[PDB]
Amino acid sequence: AAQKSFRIKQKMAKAKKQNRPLPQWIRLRTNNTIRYNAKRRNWRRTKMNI
Amino acid sequence: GRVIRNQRKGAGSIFTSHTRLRQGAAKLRTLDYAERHGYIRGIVKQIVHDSGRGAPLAKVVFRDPYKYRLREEIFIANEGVHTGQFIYAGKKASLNVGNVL
Amino acid sequence: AGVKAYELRTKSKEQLASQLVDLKKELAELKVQKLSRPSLPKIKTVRKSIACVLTVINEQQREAVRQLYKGKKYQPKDLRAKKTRALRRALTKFEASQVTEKQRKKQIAFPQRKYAIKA
Amino acid sequence: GKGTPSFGKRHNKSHTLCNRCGRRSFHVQKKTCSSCGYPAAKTRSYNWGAKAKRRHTTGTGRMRYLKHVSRRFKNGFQTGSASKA
Amino acid sequence: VFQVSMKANKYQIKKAVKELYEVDVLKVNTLVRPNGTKKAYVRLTADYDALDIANRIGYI
RNA sequence: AAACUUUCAACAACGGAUCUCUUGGUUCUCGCAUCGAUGAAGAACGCAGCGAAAUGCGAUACGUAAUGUGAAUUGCAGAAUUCCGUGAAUCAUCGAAUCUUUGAACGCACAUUGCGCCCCUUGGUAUUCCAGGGGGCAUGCCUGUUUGAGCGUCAUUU
RNA sequence: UUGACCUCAAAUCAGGUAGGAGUACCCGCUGAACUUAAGCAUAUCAAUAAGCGGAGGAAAAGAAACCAACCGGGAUUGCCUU
RNA sequence: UUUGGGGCCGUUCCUUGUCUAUGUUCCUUGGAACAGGACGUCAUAGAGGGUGAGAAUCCCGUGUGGCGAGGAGUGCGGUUC
RNA sequence: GGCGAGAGACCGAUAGCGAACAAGUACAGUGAUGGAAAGAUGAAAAGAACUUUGAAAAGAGAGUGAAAAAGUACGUGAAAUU
RNA sequence: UCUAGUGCAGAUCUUGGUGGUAGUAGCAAAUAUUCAAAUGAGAACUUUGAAGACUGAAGUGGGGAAAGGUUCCACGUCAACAGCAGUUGGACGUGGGUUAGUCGAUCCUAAGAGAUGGGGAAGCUCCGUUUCAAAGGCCUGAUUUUAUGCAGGCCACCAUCGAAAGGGAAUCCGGUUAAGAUUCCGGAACCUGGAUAUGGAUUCUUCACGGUAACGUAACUGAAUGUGGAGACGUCGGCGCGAGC
RNA sequence: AGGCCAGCACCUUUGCUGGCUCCGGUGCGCUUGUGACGGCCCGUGAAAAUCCACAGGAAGGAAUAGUUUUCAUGCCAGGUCG
Ligand SMILES: [Mg+2]
Ligand SMILES: [Mg+2]
Ligand SMILES: [Mg+2]
Ligand SMILES: [Mg+2]
Ligand SMILES: [Mg+2]
Ligand SMILES: [Mg+2]
Ligand SMILES: [Mg+2]
Ligand SMILES: [Mg+2]
Ligand SMILES: [Mg+2]
Ligand SMILES: [Mg+2]
Ligand SMILES: [Mg+2]
Ligand SMILES: [Mg+2]
Ligand SMILES: [Mg+2]
Ligand SMILES: [Mg+2]
Ligand SMILES: [Mg+2]
Ligand SMILES: [Mg+2]
Ligand SMILES: [Mg+2]
Ligand SMILES: [Mg+2]
Ligand SMILES: [Mg+2]
Ligand SMILES: [Mg+2]
Ligand SMILES: [Mg+2]
Ligand SMILES: [Mg+2]
Ligand SMILES: [Mg+2]
Ligand SMILES: [Mg+2]
Ligand SMILES: [Mg+2]
Ligand SMILES: [Mg+2]
Ligand SMILES: [Mg+2]
Ligand SMILES: [Mg+2]
Ligand SMILES: [Mg+2]
Ligand SMILES: [Mg+2]
Ligand SMILES: [Mg+2]
Ligand SMILES: [Mg+2]
Ligand SMILES: [Mg+2]
Ligand SMILES: [Zn+2]
Repeated sequence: AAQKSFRIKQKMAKAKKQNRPLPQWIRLRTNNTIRYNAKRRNWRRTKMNI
Repeated sequence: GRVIRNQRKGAGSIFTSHTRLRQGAAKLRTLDYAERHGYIRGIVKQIVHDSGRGAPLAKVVFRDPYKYRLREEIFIANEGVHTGQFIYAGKKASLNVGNVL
Repeated sequence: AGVKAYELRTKSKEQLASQLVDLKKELAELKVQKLSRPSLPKIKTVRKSIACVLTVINEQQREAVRQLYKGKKYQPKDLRAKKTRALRRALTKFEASQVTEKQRKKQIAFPQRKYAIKA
Repeated sequence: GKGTPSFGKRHNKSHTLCNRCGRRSFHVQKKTCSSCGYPAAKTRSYNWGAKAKRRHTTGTGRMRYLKHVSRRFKNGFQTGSASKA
Repeated sequence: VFQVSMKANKYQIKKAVKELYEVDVLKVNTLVRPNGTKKAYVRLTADYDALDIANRIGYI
C-alpha cells in the first residue's frame, strides 16, 4: 500500500538490499563452496509475507 | 447434542440490546430530601421518541438544591403531558397528571 | 597506522576532544572522496582512531568517578562488579561465617582433633 | 463458489508482525501473538511443541551476553587488568 | 543534497549545516529513501552559493 | 532386398548406483556448575575499500582497549612504518569499555519509528513558547525517613 | 493548647528486592484417553502423557511421636536382596 | 584439666605458558617416495595427525621430566606478631 | 539440558540428529505449525595462452597436466532408457 | 573363530531416475490485420510511418482504497522465463528515483477492546471499567535569604486503545523531471502557537456609539460558576436556484 | 500567466519580435451541489474531541495622563512517518 508504516518500509528496504546476485570475487576465495545466491527472491515468484 | 438457541442467548454476543439511539434510562428523580418533605418543581422541555420503545420520553429539568446547576431527568411521558408543563415531585405535591407523588 | 593509546593516555581531556573533532573532520573529508575514487581504505584507520580516542576518554572519566566514590559504600551500578546476579545476592563470607556464641564455645572446646592409630 | 472465486476476496490481513518475535503471527483484533504470546510476560511454549521449542530456544540467536559467561567463570569472574609480565 | 541519519530531524540538519559549513539555511526537506537512508534537500539563502560551497566541500 | 522391430557387443549418451573417501552424526564414560532489573534468552534494523548469506559486531558497529605470541592478511586492491620492535595478524587470550531499536521491558502507548511530565544547560530580545543536548519519571513487597489522617485513643492545658 | 501512642496512608523519599529465559535431572499441584481385559462399566494403561507453579548444581529426605518383638537394632539417601 | 586471632614462605586445588630424542644416507619404480630393497639411529617417545601414494627416525606432536606465570584457599607444613 | 574432555566390534551422504554444505535454511500455510534437497576436478588451477570456422554459444586444432577415458554439466561412472 | 542394522521381484512398498504412449492430445473464447522502411547475424510478433479496425465515457480511458513491494525510469542486454518467436519485456545485469506547517496518519470518540482498585481462581489467568478506593491538577500571585514552598480560592471527569471511507485548524494557479509533486521553482494566500511595537479605537459621564425596531459598525474590559449553540446526521418524491458539461 | 497565430532568425545553448485572447443566447437537457416543501415509519434515522456565544460581575483600572491587543499592520517557528 502507498500509505504504509515505517516498519513495512524498513523491511522492504532490507529486501531491496538483499535482492542481489553474488559478488564474483567470493567465488575465487580459498576453500569456497558458494556458487550462487540461494536466498534470491523475486516479487513474481515468492511473496515476503511481512 | 448441540446447544440450542434459547441456551445460546445468555452469553449475550449477538443477542444483546441495541442501545445506540436510546436517549438514556427512563428513571425517576432520586429521592433526596425535597421529595420526602415537600415538593420540587421541574419543567418539561421536550417529549422525544425513544428507539426500542413505544412510549415517549419527557426530558424534565429540575434545579439542584445544593449546587448552582440544572440537572436534567428522563421521565416516561404520561398521556396529557406537554412542553412547558410544570412537573411537581414530592410528598406535598398536588394530585395532577405528571406529578410524582 | 592510526593513533596509539599509550601516547593518548598522557594527554588531557581537552587535547583529546580536539583530536577527536579533527579526526571526525578527516573522516568526513574521506567520505566525500570515497564516492569519487573506486576504493579508499584509509577510512578504516580514521574510524579505529576515533574509537581509540573515545575509549581513552571513557577510561579517564570512569577512573575519576571511581576516585570520587573511593572508600565509601553505595557506588554506581556501572562501577560495581558484574559477577552474576546470584553471586551478587549470595551471602558474604562474613555473613556466612557468622555463628552463635553457643557454637563458637563448642568449636573452641571440642574441635576436630588430629589423631593417628599406631600406638 | 467456495474455491477459486472465494480466494479472490482475500485482501485483509489477520496477522501482522510481532514486535517481540518479528514473525507475522500477531493477531490484529485479539492483540496477541500466535507464536510467542506477546503481550503476555511469559513466552509461549509447550512440551508438545518440541520442534517449536528447538526453533526459538537458547542458542538459535546471538547469545549476546551469555556466550562470555563460561569464559568469565573459567577465569573466576576476575576484576582488573593484566600487568605486563 | 545530503545523506542524513535516520534519527535526525530538520532542526538538527539545519543546525549542523550552519555549524559545519558556516551557511545560513532557508528550508530543509526530508525523505526516507527505499534503501532505508534519509535524504535531505537543504535550500540555502540567496547570499550563499551551493555551487561555490560544494567544490569547497570537495565534490562537484 | 531395404526401411522398421527385436537381441548382443564396441563407442558415445541419459542418469547418478557401486567402490573408496569423511572438519558430520549417534551412544558410553569422565569432570564442572556459570543466565537475568548491574537489563537475560529471543527479535528487528544496521555495520566491511570491494558481501548477498553464514559468522562476528552495535553509530567506538566483521570491531576499540588490555595482555600474550612475534611478522603477517590474502580473492583483488591498498597500506607500509608495522619489522634487532610498546609491534603485523579474519591470530590467541581477555580482567577495561562501547553495546542502535527492542524484549521480563520499567513515563503513557505501539497495526503509530505516536503523546507526554520533571531537573540542569545552550540558543532563539523568554519562569510560561519553540528547538537542541544531557539526566530522570513502572508495578508489588521489605527496612527505615519525612509529611500527614482518624472523638481509635492517653495525658496535659485554662 | 501542646506533645505522645495505636492503626492506616502518601511520596520520582534513602537503600534494596521479585518477575523472564532454561527446564535433562529435582520439589509439588493438576490430570486423561488410546490400550489390556480377546466384548465392557470397576480395574488396567497411570497415581503416566499433556497443562500449571517452584529450585539447585544436585534437589529432596534426614537425626525417630522409626523398625521391632530379637541376646534387640538405631538419622537420611542409594545398590544387592527381601 | 584445656583455650584466640592475624601476617610471611611453602604445600593442596584451578587455569595457563614454555623447554625437553633419533636419516630425510644410497639404488629401482613413479608426476610426486611416505612404496620396494640396502645400511643405520632413537625408543619411559612404534598414540594420532600432516606433508604431491602405507613415514617412529621430514613437521606438529607423543613419552619422560624440568622451568615459570596468574588466581582461589583456610585444607595443613613450618616461621613471626 | 549447558560448558569442557576422552572413547566405540555404532552409521557412513536414500545411512547417521531433520540438518557432514550460507539447516531449523530455502519453501508452504491466515496461523498454530510443517519442513527439504544439496558432500568428492586435480598434488598443484597449472581452470586451456594462441590460430581458424562461426553473429554468438560453441567447435576443430594447439597447449596444461601423470591422466582432459579428470574441462568448474568436473573421482569412479552401473542399470533402466537412448 | 566372533558378531549382526546380513541376501529382494512383488508389499495400490519408500526415494530417486527413465520409458512406451508421442513429435501424439493439443497450443481454436474475447470481430483483424496488412504494406514499406530502419535496426539487427537473424524479424508474422521490436521501433517508426502509412492504412484498416476495436473498446465506445455503467470504456480496452483517466485516478484511487486494499493487496503487492520497486514491478516506476534509464542504460546495457538475451543463457533461462514470456506453453510459437523475440533484436522486445512486469525477464536478466547495473544504477537512478518517492522533497508537505495547509494532503493523510498523528487527535476524537463509535460498536467494542482493555489496565488500575478490589474480588475469584491450585494456577496459566478470569471478572469488571466507575466500580464497596484516602484514586487529582487549574488559575492568580506572595516573597523578594530565593527559589518556589507557604498565603489563599477553584474544581471533581476518574486509565488507555479503537476509523488513512465517520468527526477534524489551515493552499491555490502556472511551470518543471527519464522517472517526484496540492510536497520542487515562481507568484499569490491561509491557520495554529508564541512574542511583541506602532497606528487606530476608548476614558475627566471611566470600560463606544447609531437605529422606534429587526439590527448595524474596524475596535469598543469581563475571572469562578452556569446555560445554550455549532460539531451533529434518515430515506424517497417532485419544484426552484447555482456550477461544470 | 496559459491558449491560438503571424513574421525574422540558426552546425548551435537556439530563440527573438509582434498580434488576438471579444460579445452573447437557449433548456421538463446531463451530472452534481444546495434551498424551501411534501410523504413514510409500533423504523423518527451516532457519539466525542473541538470552537463560539450568552448569563453573572470577581478583579483590575484615567487626566498632564492612562487603559485596551476578538480592529489594522508588523516579527519568529511550524516537528515525526507516508
Ligand atoms: Mg472480505
Ligand atoms: Mg478478523
Ligand atoms: Mg515528508
Ligand atoms: Mg478391550
Ligand atoms: Mg481386542
Ligand atoms: Mg471397544
Ligand atoms: Mg509433564
Ligand atoms: Mg537441600
Ligand atoms: Mg529439610
Ligand atoms: Mg586416470
Ligand atoms: Mg578421472
Ligand atoms: Mg566423471
Ligand atoms: Mg544400458
Ligand atoms: Mg534389514
Ligand atoms: Mg527392487
Ligand atoms: Mg516373493
Ligand atoms: Mg510401484
Ligand atoms: Mg497435432
Ligand atoms: Mg481446445
Ligand atoms: Mg518498465
Ligand atoms: Mg516461448
Ligand atoms: Mg527463444
Ligand atoms: Mg480483563
Ligand atoms: Mg486514539
Ligand atoms: Mg479518520
Ligand atoms: Mg455521522
Ligand atoms: Mg476522514
Ligand atoms: Mg506521476
Ligand atoms: Mg512553493
Ligand atoms: Mg466606534
Ligand atoms: Mg448540537
Ligand atoms: Mg423528510
Ligand atoms: Mg450519484
Ligand atoms: Zn511474537
